[PDB]
Amino acid sequence: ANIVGGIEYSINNASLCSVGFSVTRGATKGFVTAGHCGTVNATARIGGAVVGTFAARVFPGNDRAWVSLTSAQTLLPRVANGSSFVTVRGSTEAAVGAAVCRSGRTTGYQCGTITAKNVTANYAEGAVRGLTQGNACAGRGDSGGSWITSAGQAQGVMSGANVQSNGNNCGIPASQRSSLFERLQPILSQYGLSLVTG
Repeated sequence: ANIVGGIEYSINNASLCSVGFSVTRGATKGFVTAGHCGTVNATARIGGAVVGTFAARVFPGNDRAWVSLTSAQTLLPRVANGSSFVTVRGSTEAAVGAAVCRSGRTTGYQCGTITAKNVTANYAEGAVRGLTQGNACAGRGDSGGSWITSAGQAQGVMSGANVQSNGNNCGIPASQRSSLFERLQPILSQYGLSLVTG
């Protein structure tokens, strides 16, 4: 499969999440995603085919994971935007007030701004600390998905949002949304990964 940020993959033939970003670790191909999407050694599938397994993860506390892919997968430096693509140019972290967009298989590609950093999310499993908050909207299934500026700088992977009864927070005003992502830089150094860019 071609590995593009934003697309759907399943975990052990049950939950769905979205791909965050193509990474390599030495000769191994992988993609970063949210930790809550799977446990170590869970099988990831894209389009019904097994593409790899969860190599490592941290959830709760942090929310981060990377999936090691088999050699047949084609890593691409891109995040999905409808039928088009945003090229990943690097991972400079943007500051609060910067405009940012996110891609996922449930609400697609949504944009907003960074509103706060170092937020704690209190999920059922326990708290997750140090998340960045944006007001781009998102829904269940978008977790793991890419957050990226329009200029191509990879920001992090989707963690969680104050979803409403419809499964997303797209129907409430931006002022009221809280969509959180795990910063990419600590994920990359923790597991010694390099971002594929173009």
